[PDB]
Amino acid sequence: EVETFAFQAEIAQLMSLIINTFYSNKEIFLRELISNSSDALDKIRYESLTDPSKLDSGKELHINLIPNKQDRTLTIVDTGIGMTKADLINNLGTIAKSGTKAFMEALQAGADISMIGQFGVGFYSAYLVAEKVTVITKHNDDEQYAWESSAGGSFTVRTDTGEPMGRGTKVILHLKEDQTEYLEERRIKEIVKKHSQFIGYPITLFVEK
Ligand SMILES: CCN1C(=O)CSC1=S
Repeated sequence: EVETFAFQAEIAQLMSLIINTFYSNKEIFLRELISNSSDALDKIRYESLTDPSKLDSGKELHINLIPNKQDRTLTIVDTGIGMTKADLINNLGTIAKSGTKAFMEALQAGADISMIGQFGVGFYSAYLVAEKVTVITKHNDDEQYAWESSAGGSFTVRTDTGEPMGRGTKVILHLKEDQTEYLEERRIKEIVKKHSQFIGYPITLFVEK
């Protein structure tokens, strides 16, 4: 059972802008996703202070970066609070609507794409480098879901039958054919050092075989 949904018009417009605009400083996508993971980690950590049983699905709070040249994917894994089915279909898009409006206004007034995270919609910068994004997520209060979109106005959600994650989010970037530099260890190290050096959680960059 795979459900297909339309993005709101404003969100679709934003992802077309990201895909079609000429903008060479694509590497900021990593900083935005790592920032999202850190936010999700902060949330489950704060919740656990008043309800320790929220860490029963995994006490480790961390971020893993996993390149795979064979599949041509870069995966950003966190053990943060995760997302419910309602988040995937409703809540994230509701919030993103006003952040997109503000970002798009700032752009025509002289801002640039690197400022996207100041507007709360840094996730869609993934389409600077990815032709398709698959998101696996598990929240304590819901089932494990796979979200997916190749842009083009629509996204899918299904119950995920793969390996159980426990709790957290896995963002799988299926990289565009000319963006495989973001599979290289030295390139990923450089970007993390430059843009994410003070994240308050361990970032482990896996190496490939
Ligand atoms: C975690 C992945 N993601 C967002 O951050 C906004 S929509 C979506 S799926």
